[PDB]
Amino acid sequence: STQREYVFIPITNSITIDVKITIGGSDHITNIDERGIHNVLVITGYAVDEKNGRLVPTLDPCDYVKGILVAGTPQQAQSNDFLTLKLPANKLYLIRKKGNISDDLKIYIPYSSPDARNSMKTKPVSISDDTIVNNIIKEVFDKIYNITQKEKVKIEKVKEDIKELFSYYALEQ
Amino acid sequence: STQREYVFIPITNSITIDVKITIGGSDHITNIDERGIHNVLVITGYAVDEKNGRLVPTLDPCDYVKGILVAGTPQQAQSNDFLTLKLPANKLYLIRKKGNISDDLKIYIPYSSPDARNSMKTKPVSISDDTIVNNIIKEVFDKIYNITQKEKVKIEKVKEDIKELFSYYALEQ
Amino acid sequence: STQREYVFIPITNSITIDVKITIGGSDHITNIDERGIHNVLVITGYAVDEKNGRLVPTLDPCDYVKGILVAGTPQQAQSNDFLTLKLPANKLYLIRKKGNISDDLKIYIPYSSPDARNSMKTKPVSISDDTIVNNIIKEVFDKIYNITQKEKVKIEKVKEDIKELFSYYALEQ
Amino acid sequence: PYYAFAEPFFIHAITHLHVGSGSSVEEEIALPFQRDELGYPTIYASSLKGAIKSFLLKEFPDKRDVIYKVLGEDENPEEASLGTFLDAILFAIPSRIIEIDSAKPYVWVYVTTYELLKKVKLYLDSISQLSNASFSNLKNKIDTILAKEGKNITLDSDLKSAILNEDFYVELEALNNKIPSIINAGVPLLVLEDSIGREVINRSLIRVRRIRIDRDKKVVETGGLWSEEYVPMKTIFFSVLLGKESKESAIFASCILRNLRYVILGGKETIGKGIVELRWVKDVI
Amino acid sequence: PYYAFAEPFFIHAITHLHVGSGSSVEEEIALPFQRDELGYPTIYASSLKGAIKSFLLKEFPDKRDVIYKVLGEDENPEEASLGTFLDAILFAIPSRIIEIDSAKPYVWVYVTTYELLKKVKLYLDSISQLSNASFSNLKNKIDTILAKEGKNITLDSDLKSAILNEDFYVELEALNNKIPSIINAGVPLLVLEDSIGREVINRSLIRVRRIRIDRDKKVVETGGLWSEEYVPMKTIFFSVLLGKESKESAIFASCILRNLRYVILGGKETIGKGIVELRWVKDVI
Amino acid sequence: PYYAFAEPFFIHAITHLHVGSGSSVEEEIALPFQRDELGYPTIYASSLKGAIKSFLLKEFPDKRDVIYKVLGEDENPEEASLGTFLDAILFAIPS
Amino acid sequence: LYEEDYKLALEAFKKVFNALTHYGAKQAFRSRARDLVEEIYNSGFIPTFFYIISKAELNSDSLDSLISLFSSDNAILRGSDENVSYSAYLFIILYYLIKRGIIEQKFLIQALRCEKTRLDLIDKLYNLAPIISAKIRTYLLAIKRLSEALIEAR
Repeated sequence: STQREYVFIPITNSITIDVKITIGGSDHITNIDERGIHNVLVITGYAVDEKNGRLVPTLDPCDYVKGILVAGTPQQAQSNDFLTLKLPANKLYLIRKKGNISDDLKIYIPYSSPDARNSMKTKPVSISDDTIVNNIIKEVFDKIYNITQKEKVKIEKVKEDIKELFSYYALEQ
Repeated sequence: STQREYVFIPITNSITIDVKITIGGSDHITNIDERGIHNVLVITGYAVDEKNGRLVPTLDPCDYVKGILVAGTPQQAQSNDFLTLKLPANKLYLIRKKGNISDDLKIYIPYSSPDARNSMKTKPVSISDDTIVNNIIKEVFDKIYNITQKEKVKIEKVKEDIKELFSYYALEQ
Repeated sequence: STQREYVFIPITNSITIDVKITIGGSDHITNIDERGIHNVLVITGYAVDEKNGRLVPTLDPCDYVKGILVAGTPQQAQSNDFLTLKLPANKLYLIRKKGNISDDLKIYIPYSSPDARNSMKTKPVSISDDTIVNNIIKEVFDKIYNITQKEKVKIEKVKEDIKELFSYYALEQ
Repeated sequence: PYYAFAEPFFIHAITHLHVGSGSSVEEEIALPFQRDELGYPTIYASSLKGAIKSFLLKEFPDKRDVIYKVLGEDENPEEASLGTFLDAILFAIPSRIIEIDSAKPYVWVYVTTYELLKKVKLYLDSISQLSNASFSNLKNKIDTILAKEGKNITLDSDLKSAILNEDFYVELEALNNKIPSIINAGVPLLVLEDSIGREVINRSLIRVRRIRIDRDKKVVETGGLWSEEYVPMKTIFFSVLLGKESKESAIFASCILRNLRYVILGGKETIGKGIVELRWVKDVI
Repeated sequence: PYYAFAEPFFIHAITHLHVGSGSSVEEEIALPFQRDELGYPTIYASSLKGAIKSFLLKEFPDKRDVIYKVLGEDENPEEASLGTFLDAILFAIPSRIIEIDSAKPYVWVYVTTYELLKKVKLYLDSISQLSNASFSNLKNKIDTILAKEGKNITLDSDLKSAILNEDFYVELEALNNKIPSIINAGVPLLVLEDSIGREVINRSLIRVRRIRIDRDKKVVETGGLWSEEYVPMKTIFFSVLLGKESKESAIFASCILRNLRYVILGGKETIGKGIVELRWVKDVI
Repeated sequence: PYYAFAEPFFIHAITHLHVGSGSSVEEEIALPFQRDELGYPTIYASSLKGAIKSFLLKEFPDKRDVIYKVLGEDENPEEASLGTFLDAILFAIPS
Repeated sequence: LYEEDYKLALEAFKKVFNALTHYGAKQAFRSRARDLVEEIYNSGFIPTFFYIISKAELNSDSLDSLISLFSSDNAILRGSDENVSYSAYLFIILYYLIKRGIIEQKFLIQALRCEKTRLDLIDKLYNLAPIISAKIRTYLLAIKRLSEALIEAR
């Protein structure tokens, strides 16, 4: 089998501890090559938990979370609370597609209890204060992408996308 | 004259042994020559019954079943349920037509009475889940076309033609 | 329930018998209402066999028999030589459609074995010999549609439409 | 705001297109194409809406409620549509080219004018401040182009001269900078001065005579003679889909428009006219 | 699936064929062939449909209702046709060749250009989404060819050098030989760069002076002199026949199309133009 | 049966034959022979039809209506011609 | 757009129509006008131009008559109706090239006077052939229609 985990992209930094193996196989769909980001999955109906941001499953179709699909085992301290599902790679909402995928694949999702003691009133949240992406790139986009700063020298263009191509809905709870 | 047995090709595993003649005569009608499978028969107005799939009729010209025509007679355990019929070789709805046919044929077709105690609804079904194509090449062609695995290292081609050529209609009962 | 038998309309007079209901309720599928015949049934892959007039299963998609579906039951002297099939009324290949159908029907078709003994070569037949038109009004359109020549003032209309609508394929051997 | 997001997209003609208009004897063409206001081909917003609505109702017969309430329910008119198309603006029409002592010998190029690019920039400006619809690079390219207005401009800097549609000699110059290609097609784009551009474009349209022949004697039936205008293959139109905030709009834009690539626009589809590819400018560039 | 069935077919010319789109504004003496948007000859799907329909209505005089359902009524239509024809794309044209030196020479060859194969790719991709059809074999062949878009190539042959139509020297590069034939005749297929391909194809057309003569005195009648343009024998076009689900479409596709081999396109059929063979890609490949 | 009759024939040149293809500037022969698509000599079926129709019209003056029916009329065509000539392929040349 | 070309063609036709003093030369030029535009757009401009000059008998007397036409409007072309009609059509083409800034008038008049520069004229025309053929069709068709309308059919 081939397996991936979906890592979010918040303006909070607890993200780099979510995977164990960097490559594992030889197939990463979310790849960046001299134009911008590609094959980023966008889940809908989930709401972030930015204090340890974990996508709480809500019912609002307007709520969404855009993150990248990377091959690796999730933390090797999971599979009891993460959302594990295998889907046939064609019904998956991902934007900026470049190439066709392997027709079926297993996905690990950061998850949580819904916490039904607090009215889940979500909120449209962008990624601004480019210092808050400046760090997470050298945090996430280096332990996920070694290819940056050895093939990517126009890092400004991997800034000018995460600036607006990555939004979500947070819960501020 | 010369006997032709129609091997339907659905995704189900129920075609173990019901034909007799592997070579028997001196040719086949459906062939395999380095370009895919040729002279494939299609029967319209019939649907498969994938639980022991036999071609149950229906007056719907939209339902059809595609398969091969091997040379031979079935198992000497039948002629109580098969449609036997002789026809002048130009009524045959053939696809991938390569050669002309031999002026008359004895065709045996797996038949099942419509059994009008439940309405007949049909669903279009193709042959995916490459486990299926990998088992079916061995299951039928390695037994009928001993040419394959003896002529072709190009099994992937005579596999993709299966994947994109043999659709049919099922029943869902 | 909701049963119909399919009476073929050839230029022979050998089907004025096998209908033991003829009314059933108050409805038929094929209608005759001040514009011509409606809901005429077409069956493909079948040819007529005037000597023992029934429908022989060809495999030629260019073979068709056009006839009318009437609420009925053959004689109770059958259920061994009739296709009995239940289908949801939208698999019906009807021409001259006027209304809608009950979405589930039982249908009895005069059937025969292919008799793989003589090549099943067929010929197109159109309804000529307007004496046959008259006696097909008498044997079918009169004693099935009791209102024939009782309300319809333009019986020459349904004559002209029998002239052009009902054609079929015949083995003739 | 009640127009919360916008979806700019391109309309690539896979086959020739005929979005008809009022047939009449004043244009040497019985069935002319829809003219915009400057004589350019356009697609009216109503034609786009109706065609895409029909296509979606056929292809997703379960999302029918979402489609009805985003693009306007027909049998229960009591609620405005949450979605709206702008008129499709001609962005580029293909033109036959004869190179003249140049580097890359092309046979056809994309031809635009400055009027069309002004209208495209209008559409782009009016939606850029929607906090998700950003596409800065596209309008930046359009502005670099519009600065050079007055001169026949080429984007890929190798032509310097050409004959367009076998009839128009024009001299071209670069843009002093590479200006990365607007579309990802490997064909140069030519932004022409408007006076000569109207001629090149009006010559790039297909004018066809059609007849009705009596089946029996293969003679033409009396009166069965007329002309139609088509928009060639490869033609590009530009339009925007605007959507209000309601949640069915979210699910529409989520999984109705992501699986929407080809669509039938206009009339005469039995002649194979009208197959169109929709490219969303949210993934490409 | 927007389309029930989708059958691409080839349009091998048995005789020279002349489809019209008659005299232009300028060349009032010429009767030219129908042209594409980028200059190559084409058959408009209106001509395709009219000819094939007139043929079917006589060849199958008993399935006339199936034909009126799929290809439209013509007495009093009460609904659209369920069948569409795409415009015939020029796929390969024959050209005379003088091969320098190789395995036993040919005197003619099939010539195509990358732009034509790109249009074929567009057709195949668009209908692979509007149908459950998938032509992965033909599409893989065409993309392997389009990979080498810069260089003039030749298929399953070397030839390394040639004179086409006794006017054009081309240097040919053997692709890989791994790609099997497409229009599997014995003759090779040259994929030319479109600048030289346009010239070769224009030379491979046939322009013929014709006259009308007084019967009694065997002199040209005043005015009876004109030119006509023919597409040569062996020319191959590409088109698709598309249909929506009807139960008449299933009959049309399984009965009529499996028994449709030779038809008569275009005009001047009394002087033997227009005989055509259809080939139905789903079996010739 | 699109065609009622289909009568192939051979055309034998008794004397030398010249069907002209018209002049151009790059022709190097003032009066060239009608050529095939692959360079061989041919007779365009228009030439065949015109010559044969003229011959028949002056040869069978009583069957004129039959000629006009099968090979088309000359003054007011209100229907197509039922006859069709194919282009004459070169079959064999004396060497 | 090429709408001034009709005015240009009217005046160029008036020039060559008065220059051809023999009526047989007028009819010859008529046949030239009806044949050479066909041939220009079927064979190319360069083949047809070589064909025209080969048939024009470009000797210094005829060339001087051409130049006088370019200037005088009282000039007269001589020399064997076939040759004179081909030279009249050569003047038609050259007159277009002059009045449309494709060829500098002084360079042309120099070419029609010296001999080394006649090959230079032909070479320049060779490099301008696509442009010329594209630009001159309206003009040449106007010339064809004028010649059919004004010169009696022979």
